[PDB]
Parts: sequence; structure tokens; C-alpha cells
Amino acid sequence: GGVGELEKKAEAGVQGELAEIKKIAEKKKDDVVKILIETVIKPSAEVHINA
Amino acid sequence: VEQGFNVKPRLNYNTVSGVNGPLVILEKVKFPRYNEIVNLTLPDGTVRQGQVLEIRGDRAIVQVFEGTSGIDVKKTTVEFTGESLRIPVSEDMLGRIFDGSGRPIDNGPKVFAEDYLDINGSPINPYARIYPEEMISTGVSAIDTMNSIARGQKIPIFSASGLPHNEIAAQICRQAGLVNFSIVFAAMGVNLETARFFKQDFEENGSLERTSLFLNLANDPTIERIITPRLALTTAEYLAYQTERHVLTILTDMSSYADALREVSAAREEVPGRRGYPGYMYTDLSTIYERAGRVEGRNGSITQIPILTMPNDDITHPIPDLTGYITEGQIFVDRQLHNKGIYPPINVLPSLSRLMKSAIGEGMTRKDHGDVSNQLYAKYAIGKDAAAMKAVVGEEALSIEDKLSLEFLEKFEKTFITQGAYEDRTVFESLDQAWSLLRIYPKEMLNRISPKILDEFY
Amino acid sequence: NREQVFPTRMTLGLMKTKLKGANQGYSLLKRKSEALTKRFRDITKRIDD
Amino acid sequence: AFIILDEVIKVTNRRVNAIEHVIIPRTENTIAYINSELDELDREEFYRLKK
Amino acid sequence: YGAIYSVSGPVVIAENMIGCAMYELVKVGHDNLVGEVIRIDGDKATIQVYEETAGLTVGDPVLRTGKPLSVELGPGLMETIYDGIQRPLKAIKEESQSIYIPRGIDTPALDRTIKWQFTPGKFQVGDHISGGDIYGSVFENSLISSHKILLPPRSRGTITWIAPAGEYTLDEKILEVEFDGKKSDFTLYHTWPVRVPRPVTEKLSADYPLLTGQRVLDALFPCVQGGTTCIPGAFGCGKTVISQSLSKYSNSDAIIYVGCGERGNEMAEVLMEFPELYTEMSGTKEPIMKRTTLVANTSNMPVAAREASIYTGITLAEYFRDQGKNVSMIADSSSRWAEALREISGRLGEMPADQGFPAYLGAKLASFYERAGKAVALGSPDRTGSVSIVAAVSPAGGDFSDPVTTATLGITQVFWGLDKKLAQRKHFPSINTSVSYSKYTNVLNKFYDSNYPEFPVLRDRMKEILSNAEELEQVVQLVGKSALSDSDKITLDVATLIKEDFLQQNGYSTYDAFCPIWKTFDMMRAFISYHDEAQKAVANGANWSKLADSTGDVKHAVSSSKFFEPSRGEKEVHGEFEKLLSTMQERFAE
Repeated sequence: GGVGELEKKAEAGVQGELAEIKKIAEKKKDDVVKILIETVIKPSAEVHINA
Repeated sequence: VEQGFNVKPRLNYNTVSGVNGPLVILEKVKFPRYNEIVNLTLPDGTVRQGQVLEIRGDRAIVQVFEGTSGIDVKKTTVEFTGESLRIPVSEDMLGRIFDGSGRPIDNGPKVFAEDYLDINGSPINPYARIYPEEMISTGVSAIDTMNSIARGQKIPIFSASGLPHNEIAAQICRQAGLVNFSIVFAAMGVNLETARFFKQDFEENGSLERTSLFLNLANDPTIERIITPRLALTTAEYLAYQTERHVLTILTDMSSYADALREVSAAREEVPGRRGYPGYMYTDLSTIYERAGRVEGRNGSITQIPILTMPNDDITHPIPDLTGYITEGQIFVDRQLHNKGIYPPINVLPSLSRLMKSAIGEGMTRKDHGDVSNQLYAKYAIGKDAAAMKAVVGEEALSIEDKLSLEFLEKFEKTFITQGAYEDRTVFESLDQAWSLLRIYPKEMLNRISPKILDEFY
Repeated sequence: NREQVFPTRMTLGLMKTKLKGANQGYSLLKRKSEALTKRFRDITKRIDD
Repeated sequence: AFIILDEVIKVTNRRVNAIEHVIIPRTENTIAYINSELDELDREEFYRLKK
Repeated sequence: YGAIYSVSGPVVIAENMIGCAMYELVKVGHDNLVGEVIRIDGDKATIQVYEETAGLTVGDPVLRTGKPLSVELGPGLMETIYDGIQRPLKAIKEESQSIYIPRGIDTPALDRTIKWQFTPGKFQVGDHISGGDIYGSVFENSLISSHKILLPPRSRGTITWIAPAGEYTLDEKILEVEFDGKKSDFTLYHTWPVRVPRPVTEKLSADYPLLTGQRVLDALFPCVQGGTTCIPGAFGCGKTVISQSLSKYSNSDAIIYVGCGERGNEMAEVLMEFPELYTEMSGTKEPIMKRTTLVANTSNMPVAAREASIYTGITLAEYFRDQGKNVSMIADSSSRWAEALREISGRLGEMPADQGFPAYLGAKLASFYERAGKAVALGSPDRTGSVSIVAAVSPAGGDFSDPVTTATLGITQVFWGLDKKLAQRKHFPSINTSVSYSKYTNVLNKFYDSNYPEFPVLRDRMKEILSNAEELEQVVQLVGKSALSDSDKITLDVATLIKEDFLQQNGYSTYDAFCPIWKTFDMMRAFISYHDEAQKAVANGANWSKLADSTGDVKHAVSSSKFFEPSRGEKEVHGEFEKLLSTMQERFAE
């Protein structure tokens, strides 16, 4: 009983963290996706330093 | 960290000049970097990681992990990752079990990097180093009372081949604490049974919540065994200095690490040294150890328990000798004690903590710690001498201070040193047990204890 | 001035063990001699009396 | 008892002096010679490997 | 600038290095890693990078500095902390704001941002100037004022311009010297090859003693200013006490401390202890760090830095000697320096000679110790200076098995023999006078006949007393204590008094923190007078028990010789000893 109650309490604590993770991901997904795409599309066209 | 948002294409080399043992030799390499992590793609499709041991004109000697079996000159693609080995350090490393090369073998996701840190690190500025002050309490009563480990010192555990050094190290990992805290464990060349023992013990006893365990199996790559101390000490340096927590890094099987050093050194044309180990093993061990210590601006420490293994129980061996040289103490695990059945089989007489005076103080631990430790050592030596002399001059002819010393030796080996693997003896509880041992002596017999301490505690 | 033993890695360890045993025997025998000599002075005083 | 104890003390001190002046010095010299010969063999192996 | 060709461990081969010199420092890579050149083969030059060589590509530039491993000699050396390479630890920490030392950090070894007062010397425009000539002075500190600016020893020529008195930095020019053309221009500092000893006009014989302040080290086993000593240097023996004594109470006007591979926690101990030191001077109490340079060098440091730490320290000591100052160079862990040398030799591949050490360990140690000694400095004026080397022989203290220990004991003339057993027995400064020796008493006989005539005789008398005490202790261990004669009992009692009062010095205590040479001589004379009076009383036939009962007061009076504080000094304390010596005779006669 105690182990099951402890597991349920831990899931309750994890539920808040998981909800916050989902909310912040949904909030900043557009921003991080924009940065990643901007980095991928433009490459640094430069020769090696030692060359 | 804004420089992280960059894309660096990697050169895939199909040019393999030849294969010699563990090494893969390339050709037409554009600009190879020394100690560059490399992904070898076998013809069978298996991907293998490698590190370049040597560089030359458009030629790189890649030393692939997991051996060169199956490498084909014709169709082995070799991808150059233009960066030396790095670990994605984060505050979430605590609670993870990593492989020899940093890959998490735990049933969990990749560690979310907060930074990619170079595994080799940089030497700590001696001007920025601070003498250890307080004590890291260990559940091992013998260590925590007689060989107290200061916050920032490097005190190895010297054990033989079959002694329970791994069990003692696991106990230290499970029970260690401040008299935050985040232990870093590095298992090097351990048996697979030992590795699962470590993992299961930490997961079951909850010590994993503050440990970043680094498991390197005995059959894992030798270069990965070399890399593992670097990974563990880099994680410890992060945590302690960029997170302000006391670490207590616990390396294990520094003898296995030195064997890996030997194997890597002889991968090159380097001639063996004193007993096969390279001449720069002193430098390698010095780096691995002196990656610890307290620093000035940061409120965090790194402590080391290398848990070394003597090959033939010889202190004269190069690995124990050098480790002693760099380190600041020694804790001996004794075959005689182990055969008598005492756990932990720590032999106090040779063992000592060089920074005992710092850890055994008044604000830290208790005010009787140093005097009690000195008195216990003196009476233990007297007990050993009386045990030797009993079979020579009979039990009757021994003095009263020798019969009492034999009684103390029995009650010390069988009650104080003998500590259950899963019982936690705080430093104060172990001091109380030590006083209970010392109370069989008359108050006049305890010469090393100060009179004030005798009046207060006896 | 030394034993005519063929040098070997095992022989070095055996001779170090022999040196440790000889030191232990020397210390224990000196302790035995000291105790027996104390008893000896006691016995001489008893003999005179 | 005096005579027997005198004989035992004499033989014990003879053994103590014999050990400390013959057995310990001879064993220490043998240790030094064995270590020197092992160092010579290690040097020979090093030179062979260097060739 | 060359280019990298091959990297396999710390050894680096650099193609396109025509004009490179052997044992020349080069800047390896784009991070400007400093490394020396081991061997040259046409264009290619073999380089040992001092820092970590990881990440070095092919084609990375390899600049040629043009000089061997050099030492930054000039104002601003005194209070700083260095390494074997001589990189300022404090300035590196301030520049990088990190507890680590970044790879290829190029902070100048002398502070270029400090304005230094300069007063030109007697050399005027048009006057010939040669190597070592003091052409100016710099007020640097309180303990070390008038940092005498020296022309570089190799430099020579005729002065054309000299800097007028004022405040200058190290970067800006001070002197312009013409030699068949104005090819020379000099600043407040200069560089010297670290391996090359600084030349002197003449190396005199070291005659004046080095008063360490300790009674044992200043009486039984003295050292000469310019002499080389030896200390076991093992932990728990009092090497720290010896180091602090040499730092603050010695005659030396400057101190150079080198770690050359000691442990980190230890380096923390020394780097946190020396700034807390304070040496009382004529003016007021000022730190002993004002005259001591710490070459801090841990095991984590590059092996080349660890091998060059003692060489940098001795070059700094030679520089401060060239100014006419007496320097003491405390070399901690000479065995760890030898271990670094062995590691470098193994890396280079040279064959071992003894216990794995290189074939040139003995030659290197002999040259390093011969770099010490009193010597009149190069160039006018004719000032004289001395360098004394105090070398912690080995963590394997006094073990003849170690080739480095054997070489150090064979080359150095004074061995001060700390004893761990005496350290455990609460004996301070834990000197084992049975094994400790000094070979400088023969040359110090001249100074003693000049100043304190009876000193050699009384020192020999105490050595004889200690030897007789060892013999008497062996006799009393073998047989009954009462079996010893009256003379033997008197010798044992006098030696016990000597060990308890004269030899045992409480450095932490205020009264016996620093026993001057005159106080040590007076105490030695008093002890010898007491022993002679007891011997004469025994020869008269008086019972020794009754003599001791009657002369307990004299014994207490002579034991109080330690408690006489030398703060009064000179005749104030010397006059008190005359009464104590007189009381040791009248009471003994009665």
C-alpha cells in the first residue's frame, strides 16, 4: 500500500513537471525551430584556417 | 553557448592506407586534428568510434575502439568529427549510469547538454587552490575515524587482487556525506558481475540520486578505459566548480587504468618503462588525481578515492608507488583481515590520512576526534605487539597493559573495524564506539588523550 | 656477504619475505631475551636472599 | 632455575646477535644484489626493444 | 613561422623550420602553445609541446621565438608566484577569471602595467658599459628597495641615451647602447637562458655563515652563505618549519622557492602560508612575501615545467645575486624534479642509467648545485652576492637506493637529517643529530676565529658529548643503569639537558622563535661550562647525587637560557649570560 501510494505521489509530482515541460515546449517550439532552420539553411562558406 | 548553433560538415574518408592491430591508417586526410574522435563505418554496416593516436602529412593513425576486426581497405568509410572527445555535462548527470565513453547505458535518454566539456580539462591554477578544511564523513567507521578524509584531499585505497575493494568503494558511495553532495563513481575494467553489483546497489539503495556512475567493463575497449577517468573527473570538476557542490569522486581499479595506459602506449612505438608501464605514467596519474582539490572562488570541492589494486600486493609496484607520490594518504585493505573475515578488512597500522589534522577538528566532527584516533592507533599497535609476544612469553607473563591491550585488539578488530556492509556509522557514532572501546583501559592508561578530553568524554 | 641465490622476480619476493620474517624473529627474540633477563635479575636477587 | 634460565638467555642472545649481524645483513645484501640483477635484465630488455 | 607536420603525443614535428635552433622555444598551433625544439632534421624540427598537444592540426603555424627557455629578469619578480615556465599564477588567474590555466596563455611573466621608479646610475652618456653593470635603480618594495637594474651579461657597448629619473614601465625603453652600430636597446627587464648560468667575474669561497635562526642548524651543522644543503623533506618531519625559518629569519636578502612537482594540496599549503608570514625589520613588521618569489609547480603541471622549475629558481637566485644580494633558494622536492627529468628522458627515448633515471642526472644535479656559491657579481660596481641552495632531497628521505638521493647527498655539503621518529616524539625541529652533518665547519673556522673564537671548540665538545651520550644509552640498555660510572652519568644528564633546552627549539613560541648567533654561542658556552664544572666536581670525588641536589638551581638557571628573550639583544642579553655563567661556577664550587 505504501509503495503504491508513494508511486502515485511521485506520478503526481512528475505530472506537474511533465505538464510544465509540455507547456514550455509548446511555447518555445516556434522560436527554437526558427533558429534551427536559420542555422541549417545558411552554411558558413569559409575555407579551413590552416589552408 | 550561442556558438553551439553552428553546422560543421564532416569529411567521410574512404581512403584507408592500412590496418595494423588496433590502429587504422588513413591517407589523403585534409587537415587531421590530434586526438580527434572518428566514426569508422565497417563494410558490414557497423559503426565504430575511433581516436587518432598520431598525425602526419595527410595521414592519420586512427585507433578505433572495439578493435579492427572486419575493417576493409576498399569500403570502410571513416568520418572525421572535427572535435576531440567531449561529454554533454548537465545538472541531470546525477542519477545516470554512463558507459566507458560517456554513452548512457541506463534505461534513459541522452543527457541534455548544458555544455560540451573537454574531457582532458586544464590544470587547476595552484594560486587558485585552497587547503582542505572540513571532513567528508564516510559510513566506514575505520576510515571516518582513523583516516578521516578532508574535503579536497586525494587518499587512495590500496587493496589486493581478491580483497573487497569494490564492495568497500560501493559502501563509501552509498554512505558518504558531509559531516550539496554529489558522488561521482568511475568503474574501470571491472568484471561484469561487479558492474551490475554497482548498478543494482546504487539503484536499490537510492545512492543513484546523487551519483553519476561511469561503468567500464573488463571487456570494454581499452581506450574507453583510458577515457573513463577523464570523463569522471570532468563531470566532477563541473559539478563541484560550476555547480558549487562537494563531489568525492571515487575511481576504482587504477591498476586496470594503468594496464589500459600500457596497452595504449604500446599501440604506438613507445618502449615500455619500469615494469611495462610508460615513463609518463607519473604524469598521467598526476593529471587524473590533481584534477581534484578545493579552489578559492568556488564553494565546492573534489575528493578522490582511487581504490587502487596492488597486482602482487607490492607497495613497491610502480602504480602504488606513483599513486602514493601524487596522492595524500593511503587506506590499506589487508589480506590477513579479510581472511580473518573482518569487513571492511582495512588495516589501520599502514593506512593514514595525511590531512587528518584538517578533517579532525573542533567545528568539524567532534573535539575528541584527533586524540581518540591517535590513542586508538597507539593501543592497536600495542595490541598487535602483545599478540605477537603472547605466543613467545606466554599469556601470563604479559603486563596488565598488554592483557588489556589484547582485549582491546579483540574488541577493536571484531567490533569497531568489523562493520556491516549496509550499516551507516556516522562519525559521532563511531567516535562513541571508539570511546566505548577505550573505556576498558583505566583513565591513567590512555596516555595520548589530553586530560581535558579524558575528563569530558571518559 | 650475500646468499648465492639465482636472481628472479619470485626469488626477490621470497627473499623480501625472508627478510621480514628475520626482522620479526629478531624483534620477538629480543623481547623474549629482555623478559627473561628481567626474570633473571629477579632470580639472582632471590638466590642471594 | 637460575642455571637453566642463564643457559636459555645465553642461547637467545646468541641467536639475536646472530640474526641482527648475519641473517639481516646477508638477506639485505641478497635483496640489493637481486634487485640490481633484475634492473640489469630490465635494462638489457629495454636496449633490445630499442634496437 | 613554420607549419605542423606530425603530432604523435606531446612530440611534434614542424616542417619548414629553416633557421630554427636546438632547445629553442616555439609557439605551436593557433593557440600559441609553447614548446621547446628537441632535434632538427633539415627543414623539420622536433618539438615537445609544454601544454597538452590535443587538437593540433597539420599546417598550424609554429612561430620561432628565437631564444631558448628564458627567464624574465627585472623589477616585478618579488611578490609574484610563478611556475617552471615562469607564468604568473596570480596574473593568469586575474586574466582568465578561471581556476584553471588555459592552454597557450601568454600573460607576460613581469607586470608590464606597473610604473616603476627609476634612478639612473653613475653611468653617463658616452661612458662604456659592460655586462652586469648597474646603470640604474628601482624602488620595488620595502624589504627589497633599490632593485639594481643590470645590463644583460652578454650585452656590451657605449651608452648613447639613458632614461632620466622618473616612473617607467617594463615595456618602454630605458637605455640605448651602441656597439659598432646601435644594435642594442634596453628596457627595465631582460631575459636570460634558464639552462645557462649567469656569469660572474669571480666565484669566491663561501665563508660567512647562513644563520637559519635555529640553534641546532646554526651551531651543530652550520651552512655558509653560498653553501648547498640537503634536507630529507619527507612529510611529518618539520621541513615546513625549516622552510619558514629560512624564509623569515635567515640572513638572505631574498628568497626563491621552487616546488618542482609537489602535490597540489601541498602547494595550496605553501601558497597560503607564505603570504601570512611577517619578518620583523628595522622599520616595522612587513611580509616575508615581500622578498620571496614562489615558483609554485604541482604534479598536474607540464613535465617540462616541473623539470625547469629548479632551473628557473636558480636563475632568479643568480640574478638577485648579480645585484649583490644574498639569496637562499629553497628547493622543495628535488626528487620530484628528478622524476620529471626521468619522465622527459623516457619520452625522448634515452636509455636509463640507474633505477630508470637518465644517464645525465648526476651531471645535471652537479651543474645545478655548482651554480650556487658566493661570487662577486659581473660588471662595476664590485658588489658581492651569494646563492645558497636548500634542497629537499626526496620524499624517499635519505634513501641511498634512489640515485637522485645519492647524488644530492654526494654533491651537497650539509645534510640536516630530519627524523620522523623524533617528529612523532614531539622533538622540534626534529633534527637527527646522529646522521646530520656539515662539511662547512672547516671554512667557517675563519669566521668563528674572527667573531666568536670558542665556537668551533664548543661545537666539537657538544658533538663529543652527544656521541658519548649515545654510547652511554647503549650501555644502559645493555646492562643496568646504575652500572655506569659517575662521569658517564654526568655525560648522560648533561646531554639530556642539552637535548631538552638547547637542541629542542620551540619555533612557534615567541621567546625562542629566532635564536641569534650570539645567543646560541652564549647558550653553548654556558652548557659547556656547566658540563665542565660537573666533570671537575666528579674528578674531585664528590657524589653525583649530592652534586645534582646542590646544583639543581644552576641547572634551572642554565635551562632558563632558552627563556631569555633575544628581544633586548647584544650586550643586554650577553650581560645576563655572564651572570648565569658566573652562577654556574660559584654554586658548583660550593
